[PDB]
Amino acid sequence: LVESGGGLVQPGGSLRLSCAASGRTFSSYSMGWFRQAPGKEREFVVAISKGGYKYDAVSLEGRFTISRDNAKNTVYLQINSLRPEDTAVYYCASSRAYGSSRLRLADTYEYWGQGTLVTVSS
Repeated sequence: LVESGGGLVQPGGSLRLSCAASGRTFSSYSMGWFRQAPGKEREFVVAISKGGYKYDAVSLEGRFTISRDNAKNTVYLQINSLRPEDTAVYYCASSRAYGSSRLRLADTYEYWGQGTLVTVSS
């Protein structure tokens, strides 16, 4: 898995990240985004099931949405209304698990990318 799109962005703007997977088995995985902000433990961000259904983090205020394009082996994270506290390394992960509350847990996932840094600053 390879995440892309990180950079320096102004508060209030939006940013789209993507993650591309190798191989032929992309459609067989649910995909989840997590982040590691400086000085914090890993946080679940948002996930998408094999069928395309969104699973939101229990406290991230709806600002993070997700889509997948199976023909391109790619999943997308859209962050709206960026805040300084969104500064973090963002990771995407794959799991064979079906859509359920387990998609909000890191241990459910089998493969992880190397991450992409998002910095939000005025």
